[PDB]
Amino acid sequence: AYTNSFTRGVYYPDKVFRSSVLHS
Amino acid sequence: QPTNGVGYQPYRVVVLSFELLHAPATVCGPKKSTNLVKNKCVNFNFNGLT
Ligand SMILES: *[C@@H]1O[C@H](CO)[C@@H](O)[C@H](O)[C@H]1NC(C)=O
Repeated sequence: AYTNSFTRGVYYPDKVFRSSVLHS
Repeated sequence: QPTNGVGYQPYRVVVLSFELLHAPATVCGPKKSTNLVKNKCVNFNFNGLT
């Protein structure tokens, strides 16, 4: 049995402060 | 054997791996802190970040 994830499961990839930025 | 050729003798090994992350430092050399300074042009070093 299943359901959809939508956009769950994103996490802070690194231990750095960044602000107002479209990082990749 | 104590009389093996050197290529066949036993050797002891240690390998040190260093965790250079932007996490908090916890293993550091014999370096010493100054007082902090603010609002003035300074040379600085934080945990080895010069
Ligand atoms: C994913 O779930 C939907 C129903 O929400 C279903 O139609 C689809 O076949 C499912 N696909 C997979 C690969 O599970």
